[PDB]
Amino acid sequence: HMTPIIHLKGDRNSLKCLRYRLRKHSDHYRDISSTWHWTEKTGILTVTYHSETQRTKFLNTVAIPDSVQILVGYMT
Amino acid sequence: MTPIIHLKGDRNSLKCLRYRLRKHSDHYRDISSTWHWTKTGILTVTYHSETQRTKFLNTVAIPDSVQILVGYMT
DNA sequence: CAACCGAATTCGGTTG
DNA sequence: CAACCGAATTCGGTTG
Repeated sequence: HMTPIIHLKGDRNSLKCLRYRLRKHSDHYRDISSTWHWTEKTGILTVTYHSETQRTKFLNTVAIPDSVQILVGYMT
Repeated sequence: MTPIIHLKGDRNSLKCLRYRLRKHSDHYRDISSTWHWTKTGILTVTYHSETQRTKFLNTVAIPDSVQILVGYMT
């Protein structure tokens, strides 16, 4: 139960519009979260993956705006 | 990873729960907004420590309509 | 890549 | 514990 993920951080509307784009080819990830945040003016997009291979591909072929920050990690 | 808990349930139900959780914020690090994966909602609660999370679970009141899930993240 | 559109959703806070 | 309330935010899709 160690899921590979990444956290995309940046403007809330920006992350939302990005999600829209990431979801055009939903085969490169398991699922994407709604645009959330901690209760900070920035938002957060959570993306999970079925495997290191799937996540690895995503990071090699998916364009993330320089405005968005990328954080690689895991959850349970 | 950081010790956390995911609280699943009605989204408005969760929002109101977070409001309440803030009354005893001495036993948790931070609480997230009400989110979901793209009818039910999710609240993510992080903790300063493993023991802090335990004291939270045994002190805070979680609605039977809200599933509690222990885990780690980031 | 994100500012923008109208609408549905979520927010803190209240009330019962 | 959450239906409710007024008000702010977030949403999917569009557009430049």
